[PDB]
Amino acid sequence: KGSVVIVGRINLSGDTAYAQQTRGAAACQETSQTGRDKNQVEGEVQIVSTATQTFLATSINGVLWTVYHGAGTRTIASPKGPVTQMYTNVDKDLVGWQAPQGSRSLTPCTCGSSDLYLVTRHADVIPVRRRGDSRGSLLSPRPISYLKGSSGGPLLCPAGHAVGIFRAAVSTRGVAKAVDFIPVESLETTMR
Ligand SMILES: C=C[C@@H]1C[C@]1(NC(=O)[C@@H]1C[C@@H](Oc2ncc(OC)c3ccc(Cl)cc23)CN1C(=O)[C@@H](NC(=O)OC(C)(C)C)C(C)(C)C)C(=O)NS(=O)(=O)C1CC1
Ligand SMILES: [Cl-]
Ligand SMILES: [Zn+2]
Repeated sequence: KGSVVIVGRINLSGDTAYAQQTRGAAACQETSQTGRDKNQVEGEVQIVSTATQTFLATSINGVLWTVYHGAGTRTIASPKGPVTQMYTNVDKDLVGWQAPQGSRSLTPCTCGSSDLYLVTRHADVIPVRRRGDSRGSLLSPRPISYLKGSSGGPLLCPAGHAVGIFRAAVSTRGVAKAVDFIPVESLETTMR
């Protein structure tokens, strides 16, 4: 069992969101096994990988957060070797490590906005209407396949603050009409 490896990143700053791949699937074996990753981290959102699966991780308040169902209890690879998890909550599906040096963190939202935006692993930014503490509705339904690999990514408010971490798709016969997320307030409670 190896470390989670950063294989890309998503930029949310400036005027244009974009994805950049920094490491190929072939291969992350050495980095996985050793937990030593030479690459200097950038950006707010990391594209991360285990042996055969990819997902996202988001820096908020100096902690790099992701989903347990992706990371498990794994360390994350870094230039100084494997980094042990700071936070682990299986009930919430939540993992956090100390944010990598050179990372930019998002600020938790206190706007109270109903209009949210989900950032996918391809750096698509899709509108979500908030509908409860941990739920939002997609304005356009999407096959679940479209959202697979985007867990751990941010839901943002219009000003680009973090509102939550994408956890699960609300699936009706293989089609997502809504998304379930870990709200930033819940991240705060975990940090208590
Ligand atoms: C389609 C894209 C969705 C965003 C995505 N997440 C999913 O697949 C999640 C995983 C799983 O949920 C949970 N696991 C473990 C938990 O704890 C450890 C949970 C604790 C609390 C809650 Cl809430 C959920 C938990 C089931 N699930 C669904 O989304 C499921 N939906 C779901 O369960 O919906 C309800 C929550 C509303 C029931 C289903 C599979 C049916 C869509 C993804 O992309 N993953 S991934 O590919 O990146 C993978 C990391 C590599
Ligand atoms: Cl890397
Ligand atoms: Zn806000």
